[PDB]
Parts: sequence; C-alpha cells; structure tokens
Amino acid sequence: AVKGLGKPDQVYDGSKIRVGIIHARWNRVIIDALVKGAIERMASLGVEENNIIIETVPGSYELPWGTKRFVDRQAKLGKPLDVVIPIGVLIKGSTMHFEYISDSTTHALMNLQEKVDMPVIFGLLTCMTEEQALARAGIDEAHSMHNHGEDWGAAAVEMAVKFGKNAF
Amino acid sequence: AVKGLGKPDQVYDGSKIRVGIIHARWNRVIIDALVKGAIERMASLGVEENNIIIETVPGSYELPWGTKRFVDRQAKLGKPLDVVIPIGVLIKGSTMHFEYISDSTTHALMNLQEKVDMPVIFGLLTCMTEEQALARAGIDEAHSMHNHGEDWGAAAVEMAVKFGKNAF
Amino acid sequence: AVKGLGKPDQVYDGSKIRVGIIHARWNRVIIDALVKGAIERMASLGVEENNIIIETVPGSYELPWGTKRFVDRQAKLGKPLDVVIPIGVLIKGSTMHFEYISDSTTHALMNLQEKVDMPVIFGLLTCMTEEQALARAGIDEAHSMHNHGEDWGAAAVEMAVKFGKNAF
Amino acid sequence: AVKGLGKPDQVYDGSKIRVGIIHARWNRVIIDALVKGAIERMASLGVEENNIIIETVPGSYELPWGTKRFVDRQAKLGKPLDVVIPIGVLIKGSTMHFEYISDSTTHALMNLQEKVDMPVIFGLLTCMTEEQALARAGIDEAHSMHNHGEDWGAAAVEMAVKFGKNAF
Amino acid sequence: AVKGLGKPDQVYDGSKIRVGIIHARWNRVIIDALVKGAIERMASLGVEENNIIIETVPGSYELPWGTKRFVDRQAKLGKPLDVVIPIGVLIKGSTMHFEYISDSTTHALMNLQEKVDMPVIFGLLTCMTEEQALARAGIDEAHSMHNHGEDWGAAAVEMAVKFGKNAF
Ligand SMILES: O=P(O)(O)CCCCCc1c(O)nc(O)nc1NC[C@H](O)[C@H](O)[C@H](O)CO
Ligand SMILES: O=P(O)(O)CCCCCc1c(O)nc(O)nc1NC[C@H](O)[C@H](O)[C@H](O)CO
Ligand SMILES: O=P(O)(O)CCCCCc1c(O)nc(O)nc1NC[C@H](O)[C@H](O)[C@H](O)CO
Ligand SMILES: O=P(O)(O)CCCCCc1c(O)nc(O)nc1NC[C@H](O)[C@H](O)[C@H](O)CO
Ligand SMILES: O=P(O)(O)CCCCCc1c(O)nc(O)nc1NC[C@H](O)[C@H](O)[C@H](O)CO
Repeated sequence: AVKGLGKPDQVYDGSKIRVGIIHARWNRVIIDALVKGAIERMASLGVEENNIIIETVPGSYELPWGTKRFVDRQAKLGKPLDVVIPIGVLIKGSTMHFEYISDSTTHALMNLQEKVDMPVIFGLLTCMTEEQALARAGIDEAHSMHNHGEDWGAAAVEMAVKFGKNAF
Repeated sequence: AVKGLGKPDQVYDGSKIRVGIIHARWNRVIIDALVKGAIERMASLGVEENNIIIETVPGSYELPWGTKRFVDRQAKLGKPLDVVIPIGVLIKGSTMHFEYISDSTTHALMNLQEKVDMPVIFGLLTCMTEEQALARAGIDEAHSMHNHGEDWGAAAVEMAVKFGKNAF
Repeated sequence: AVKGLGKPDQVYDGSKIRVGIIHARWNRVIIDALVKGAIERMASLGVEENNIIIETVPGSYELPWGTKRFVDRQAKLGKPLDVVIPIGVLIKGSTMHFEYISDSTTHALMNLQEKVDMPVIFGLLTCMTEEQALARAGIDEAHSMHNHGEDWGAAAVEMAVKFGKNAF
Repeated sequence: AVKGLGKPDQVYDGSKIRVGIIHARWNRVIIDALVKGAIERMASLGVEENNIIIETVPGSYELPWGTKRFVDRQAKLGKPLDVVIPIGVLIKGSTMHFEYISDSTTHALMNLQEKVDMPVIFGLLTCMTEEQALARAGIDEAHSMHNHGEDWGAAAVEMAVKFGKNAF
Repeated sequence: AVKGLGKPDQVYDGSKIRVGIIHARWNRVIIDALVKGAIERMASLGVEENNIIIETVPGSYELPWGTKRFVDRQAKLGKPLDVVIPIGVLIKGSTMHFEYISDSTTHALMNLQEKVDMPVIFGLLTCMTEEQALARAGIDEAHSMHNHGEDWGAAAVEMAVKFGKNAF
C-alpha cells in the first residue's frame, strides 16, 4: 500500500516544545489578538506557558533579523526555540511601501528557516484594509471569519513535532 | 485547440525509484484528487506502491521546509527519496496573502532543489477561483480539463530516472 | 525635551551604540529632512553625537553595496557600527525604473543584514509622487503625516540594543 | 513586431565549442521550431553537429534543475558543455500559474550560471497568446517577425567564445 | 552651449581607477549615446582613457554573467577593474519578455557585487517606449532630459573612490 495514504489528520502533543512568538508593534490591537489566539491554541495542544517566549520588534520589516537574533539569544541562554512565529500586520497605504515591505519580509522569513534551522510560521497579515485585518484576527464587529493566530499556533506545534530539529 | 502538455518523450520505467508526495491541507478535496492522480500515473509507470511515501503540512507556505525535513527523515531512515512532489492549492481571496504566499513558496521550492539535491516537481495550484482549481484536479462538474496531478507524477518519474542523484 | 507619543515598547537607551546613516542624494531636500529626524530621535534616546556617522551615495541603487563597504570601513577604522540606516527616496516616474530599483534595493538591504551581521533599518521611501515623499519626511505643505526618519532612528536604537552583535 | 539588436561585434567562430540545448515539451510545435533555428544559426557559426547536444524535460519549471543535471552528466561523460540553451514556451492561461512559473524559472536560470559555471542563454518565451509565441518562433501564418531561436544560437556562440570557462 | 560637466556632490578624483563598461547591443543607437556620456563624464573626473575598458554582449540578459567573466578576464590580465558599468536598453514589447528580463537582470546585477567584489553601477534602461529611452540617453529630438550615461559615469568614479576594493 502507499505509505500515509488516507492517514487521518492527527493531534499534535506540544508538551515538550518551546515556541517563540516575535511580533511587530504597528497595528497593535490586531497584533495582540493574533498573539493571544496563537498562545491559546498552543496551550490547548499541550505547550507549557513557560515554554512560550514572547519578543517584539518595531515593524514587520524587522521580523526577519529580529527572529534570527531572537533564536540566537534563546540558544545562548540554554532555552532554544523549536519553532518560531513572527507576527506582523501590514496594511496597504498610498505608496508602494506595503508591497516592498511585504514582499521582502515574506521571502526573508521563508528563506530564514534554513539559517535558524527550524520552522518559521508565516504570521504576517498583508491586507488592503484594516477591516480585513480585524476580521482575520477575529475582532471585526461582524465576527465574519475567525482568529488566524489560532491556526498559526496549531501550525507551529505540528511543524515542531513532525519536523523540528529534535523530532528525529 | 492548442497544444499544451507534450507527450512523454519515452516510456520511463519508475520501478527502482522512491517518490515522496508532501501536501498541504487547505482545499483538501482538491488536494486529494491531485494526489490520487499523481499516484495513479506513477504506478502506471512502474513505481511500486511501497515506494510512494505521503507526508502532509498545514498550508502551502509550510511546503518548502516540510519538504526539506521530509527528505532528511527519509534519508535518515535509510529510505531516501529520489524525487519529491510538494502539492498545495492556493486560491485568491480578498487580501494579498495569495500573492505573497504563492510567490515565496514557488521561489523556495525551485531553490530547494540544490539543497535537497533532487528534483522537486511544481505541484502548486495558484488559482483565482475554486472552479479553476477543481477543473485542474479533474473534478469540476463538467470535467473541462484533466487532473494535473497525473502530469506531476509523470514529471517526477522522468526527472528522477533521467536526472536523479542515482541516474548517473 | 522628551515629549513622547509613539507606540510604547520600552524606552531604549542608545548611549553605548554607534549608528551609521548612509543616504542617497537624489531628492535631496526630502533626504535631508529624513536624516535630520533620524538624528534628532536618536539623540533623544541617548546616542552620542560623535557616535552618529554619516555617509552618502549617489542613488538608492548604491545603498546596498555602499552600506556593505561603509560597515567594512568603520570596522577597519576601529569604530564599528552597531546598526545602520540606509536612506533613499525613490519617486515613480514614467518608466519602470522606479519599480526595478525599488524591488532590487529593498531585497538587497533585507538580505544584507546577514552579511554585515547587524540590523539594517529600512529607510527607503518608495513613493508614487513627490508629495507623498514630502509628507513622509514631515515637510509637505499640509503636514499631513510626520517625519518617518524619526521612526527609523527609534528602530535603529531598539534593534541595536536588543539584537545587536554586542547585545548578548 | 519591431525588433532591434545587433550582430556580434564580430563573426564568432564556434568550431571549438560544445553546446547543450535542453527543451521543455509543453507547446511542442513551437519548441521544435525554436530549437531548429538555434541549431541552424550555431551550425552557420561553425559549431559542429556532433558538438550540439539535445536533452528534454516535461515543462519549463524543470529547466533549471534539468540544466544543472544535464551539465553534470555531460561533464561526467568527458563531454562538458561550454554553454547551454534552456528553451521553454509559456503561454498565459486563466490562472497565475504562467506568472509564477515564468518568474521563478527566469530567476533560477539567471542564477544557475554561477553554479554550472558557464553562460545559460535565456530561451524562454513568456507570451500572452499562442499567436505571439508562433510569431517569435517564425511560424505564425503571416511570418510577421523571425525565429528567436536563431538569436539564442548566436548568443550561445558569442558567450562561449568570449566568456566561456575555456576562453581565457 | 558647451560647459563644464562638474557637479558639487560629484567631485571625486578618478585618476587612479580602472573602469569597465560592458554593454548590450540591442537598441544600439541608444546604447552608444549612453556609453559615450559615461566615458565623457569619467574623463572629466580624471579617469584616463587607457583605464576605461569596453566589452559587449548580445542582450541585456547576458550582462550579469558577461560582467562576472569580464571582471575575471581583466584580473587575469593584471588590469583588474575597480568598478564596472553594465549598460543595456530594454523597451517593452507585446509579451512579458521585457518584465522577466528586466527583473532577473536587475536583481542579478545587484547581487553580483558581492561576487565580483566591486561596485556594479545600474546602467539598464527599462522603458515603456523608444522615445523614453531616446530621451534618457539625451538623443530625443526635443532634448527633453539629459544623458543618464553621464550620471552612471559619475557614480562609477564615486563608488570606486569611496568604496572600491582599494579605497581602504
Ligand atoms: O504607503 P504608506 O502610506 O506610507 C503605508 C505604509 C504601509 C507599510 C506600513 C507598515 C505596516 O503596515 N506594518 C508594519 O509592521 N510596518 C510597516 N512599516 C514599518 C517597517 O516595517 C519598518 O519598521 C521601518 O521601515 C524601518 O525598518
Ligand atoms: O486573502 P484572504 O481572503 O485572507 C485568502 C487567503 C488565501 C491564501 C490561503 C491559503 C491557501 O489558499 N492555500 C494554502 O495552502 N495556504 C494558505 N494560507 C495558509 C499558509 O500557507 C500558512 O499555513 C500560514 O500562513 C502559517 O504559516
Ligand atoms: O522612470 P523615469 O521617468 O526615468 C524616473 C526614474 C525613477 C528612479 C529614480 C531614482 C530616484 O528617484 N531615487 C534614487 O535614489 N535613485 C534613482 N535613480 C538612480 C539609481 O539609484 C542609481 O543611482 C543609477 O541607476 C546608477 O546606478
Ligand atoms: O493558468 P492555466 O489555465 O492553468 C495555464 C497554465 C500555463 C502554464 C503552462 C505551462 C506552459 O505554458 N509551458 C510550460 O513549459 N510548462 C507549463 N506548466 C508545466 C510546468 O512547467 C511543470 O512541468 C509542472 O508544474 C510540474 O513541475
Ligand atoms: O515582448 P516582445 O514583443 O517580444 C519584446 C521583447 C523586449 C525585450 C527585448 C530585449 C531588449 O529590449 N533589450 C535587450 O537588451 N534584450 C532583449 N532581449 C534579448 C535578451 O536580452 C537575451 O539576449 C536573449 O533572451 C537570449 O539570452
């Protein structure tokens, strides 16, 4: 038989992992809601509260190097991360700033995984409006969608447990 | 009427190769159809079912690192892959998320080949609509196109047999 | 006079850091206002006047290699930078030059951080019009925004203090 | 379609060089016409028929790794290439697949030159319509333009003779 | 109306440097005007006529590898370049070729600097029309703008003098 064909969606136990969340501070009310959702979902999957490390940077452009150095600091302290969730909220304005920051930041986070040698979850919102970002953090008045921060927390746990440096 | 996918240049015999399929879970019904098509075409070319290994990740952005680590795990187990097919279905929504994920994921999969030292087949659908994705997986009500997963399985066998690490 | 106003996130003491500002010279009135705002904000955070080093390049495309060699020069002199702020102003014209320079410069500055081994703040304005650029340097007739040079100065201090080479 | 460009700055003698042509098979009638024109132009510049090596891959996305491994096999066989011409034809469809494959393939072929340590000629057509592609291979009904494969053969000989690994 | 080509922020003594100019041959009347302007300005800054080295390639896509190998050739000859100005003229046509060549060539030239270990001036015009390209080479009927080749010559001298390999 084909190995893994039809294997059901499993539950991941995050009890032994350490997760870093590093967030930008622009659009702070949205950021905070995304972070809280990631935290709650990881705690629901077993991640200990003392094993969830928070760090901040000024803007989304600072996420890649901030994440690199956050990983470095945690390893040097003897509390290395197994996975990290950089979180930022970018909202289109009148210039092309949104596009150039979003593009360079997204590629940099993707390409950073090889350098920090761990999964880096994509927690950057790249919205055309603030209303879109509120909805994607589960805090729009209409509660039209759900908090994507929860999905990022779940992905952090799965990626660490199945593919982390210590997984095999 | 014209002329897309070309006829395979020859009948590739995939009997000695091992292929990994690693797929995201967004748009799961479409994903499953693409995966089945890839498996069916590879089996028709002689790849043994025991040498087809399936792995999964949450979303398309996790495909590049997941593929890197899936390759590592298979090699560490003494069952190295000769070729891998990362499969993901991205459908344009309201924000620029589709574009940023599609762009960084496509470039990362292309650039991953030198790192995993094997061919990585491009199995990402980057569609504007769900109907377009359905049609490209061969599951639209009208069956207007065909299952592109089959083409990806054929490409995996050809790339592994002609250019894989063990080909020469 | 420490009047304050922008986002919490701790108060960073930049008294021990050395910051380089390297700026392009096209759109010089805008550039000069941006630079002056960055200097003023860093001075308000304790960065000493003799530890703010200024260098210039002709255009924004020269920022990446200019910054690489400015970092080299400062280290060879025994006055290494802890963080650098490349500043340039790109304004859309009639051709696609704006887009090609903006895109390659932004990615190069982001990817330069690993090479110079320090944070590189994104001080590149990528505006569709001159008025947009003026507004973002706090010098438009309407004073419709604020000088973004100040934000860059603040980010330079924070990134150096929290994540610079000498921070831990 | 109004075409510029010049003839070498000389008549290059390609009698001592070995050229690889590696083509995708999507849009095969157009591909064949392009390949033929490159061959004819190279033969007219003195490249021996025994020193023109043809290889194929399924689609344009397979060109970069296909080229990398084709160079490797030729070198391993003691018949190393001095230059290679990857040829593919991409025609916009309904989704963004055309854009994502074109973008990642073009960058990958450009960046591959350092890795294969030889010139890699850009023989990808990135057309909006089939007509446009037919015209650029010299086979549209009206013969409006000319076969661009010829220009690619000419550029392969010039780059090999002037800048190939063995040129100096 | 004949006058000094001096500019107050361009006062650099180029007497000790060697500059390479490597140009594409597509749109040759415009190319020649740009090259001429760069030579004229560098001569006005003291660069000696025997220290300005010219090389050519077929199209703008060949500029990155042509420049890499031109640098190698000059160093092997014991006449190493201190800075190089790749010049090419791209004019939008009916397909996406203009965009794919422009984008990959611009990124490759920017990233080539670390590899050739010298400044690489951005001398590529990426115009929508021939008239725009003519104007930017100072040869439109109207003489609406000025020859941008002059600015590139000035930047080449400044970058070599201030940041070249032998500057410090
Ligand atoms: O086009 P406009 O009107 O100027 C709107 C700007 C949208 C992008 C805003 C923007 C945003 O929406 N979100 C985040 O996180 N940062 C942004 N800019 C700050 C940068 O990340 C870096 O901190 C700074 O550049 C120094 O490195
Ligand atoms: O613009 P909208 O309306 O919000 C629609 C979004 C379309 C893109 C959706 C999306 C999709 O269509 N397909 C897949 O596979 N992933 C997507 N996002 C999940 C990410 O891949 C990562 O898992 C997550 O970011 C953590 O790393
Ligand atoms: O499209 P148009 O009308 O020609 C307008 C041009 C807008 C971009 C202008 C432009 C601008 O607005 N700002 C800066 O900093 N540089 C620019 N061009 C100079 C380049 O950076 C390099 O110095 C030079 O290329 C040599 O390396
Ligand atoms: O947007 P639509 O309607 O689906 C049209 C698609 C146009 C692009 C077609 C396409 C085309 O026009 N030409 C080439 O060479 N390959 C294409 N796709 C195949 C890929 O290159 C890889 O073989 C496959 O991805 C596995 O790696
Ligand atoms: O879209 P259309 O109508 O076909 C117009 C084409 C505009 C781009 C033209 C084009 C142009 O305007 N200028 C330059 O320098 N090269 C071009 N194409 C040649 C390439 O640089 C490479 O030499 C060749 O690809 C082999 O490597």
